[PDB]
Amino acid sequence: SVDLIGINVAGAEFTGGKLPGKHGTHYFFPPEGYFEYWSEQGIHTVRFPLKWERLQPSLNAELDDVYASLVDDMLDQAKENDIKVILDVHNYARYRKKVIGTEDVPVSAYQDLMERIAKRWQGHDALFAYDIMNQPYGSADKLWPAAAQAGIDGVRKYDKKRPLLIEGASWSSAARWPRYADELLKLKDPADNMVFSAHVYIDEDASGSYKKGPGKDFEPMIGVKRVEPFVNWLKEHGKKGHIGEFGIPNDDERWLDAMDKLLAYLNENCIPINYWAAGPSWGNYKLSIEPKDGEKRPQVALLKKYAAKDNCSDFGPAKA
Repeated sequence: SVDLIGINVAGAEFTGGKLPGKHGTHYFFPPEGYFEYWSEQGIHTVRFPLKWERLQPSLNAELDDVYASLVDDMLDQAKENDIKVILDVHNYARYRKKVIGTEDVPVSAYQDLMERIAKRWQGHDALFAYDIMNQPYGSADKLWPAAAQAGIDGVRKYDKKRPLLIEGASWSSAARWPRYADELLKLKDPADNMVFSAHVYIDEDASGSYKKGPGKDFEPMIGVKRVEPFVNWLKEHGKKGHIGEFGIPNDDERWLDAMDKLLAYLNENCIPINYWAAGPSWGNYKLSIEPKDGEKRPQVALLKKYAAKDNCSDFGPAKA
C-alpha cells in the first residue's frame, strides 16, 4: 500500500566521521519495541537512512556483516509491527567524500552497492522501496543523473517490482526542482516504476537548520509554494512524486500552520511525505518528533490528522 503519511527514522547514519563506528555509541538502530509506538499512532511507512561506508567499507566488496545484520534485524522488527520501510542510502552522492562518477568512485561501484542491497533484501516483506541516494549536491550535481542510472540498473538486477525513489540535484530541492531535473527525464527503468522524491524545508535558506524564527512577514503558504514547482513538473511530464524530507521546529504556531497547508496540498495530489525526523537517539534536537519527557510534539497531531484523510491508492499526481 502507498501511505501518504510516513516518518524518517534516523540514527543509523549518525556520527559519519566514525567508520566503522560502534553501534550504541556512534550510531543507533531501533531498539526492541521501537516500531510498536509509531504503529499505534497510525504511522506505517518509515524512511530509514543508512551510511554507505558502514554497509560497504570497501568498494565492490561484500556487505559488512555487523551493519548489514542490524538492517536485517530492523526489517524483521518492521515486519512484526506492520511497518513499510524505504531504505535510504544517505550519502549525498559521495563515498568517503568523493563524488560518484569520479575516478575514486566509479559508477560501477555504486551499481555494485545497489545490486547487493537488492540481492539481500528483495525477499523481505517489510521492504517497500529504495531511495537510492539522499541529497546529491554541489560538485555531485552534474554527475548525479549518470550515477542514478547505474543505481537503477543495480537494483533491477535483483528486484524487478519495487519502486525506486529518485532524488534530484541541489539537495533534492523541491523549490528548484525543474531547474535541474531535465536530465532525470532520460533515466530508464526496465520495470517502469520510478518515483521522484524532493525535499522541502521552510526556513529562509531551505536547509532545515532553522537558525531563526519565522520572521515578521512569514508566508504561511511557503511550504506549498516551495513544492508547487516539483508537483507541476510531475504533472507536466506525467511522472509520480514523493517528499522524502520535511520538518519544522515545535516552538511557533506559524511553522505548524505552514505544515498544515503543505499537507493539504500534498493530499490533494496524492504525494506522500516522510517527516524529518523520528529516531531512537535524537535527544533535544530541534526537529525531533520522537517522544521525550517534557518536549512537546505538536507536529504529530498534524501527521495523524492527514493520515486519516489518506484515500490514495498510488503515488500521485493522477493524470486525470
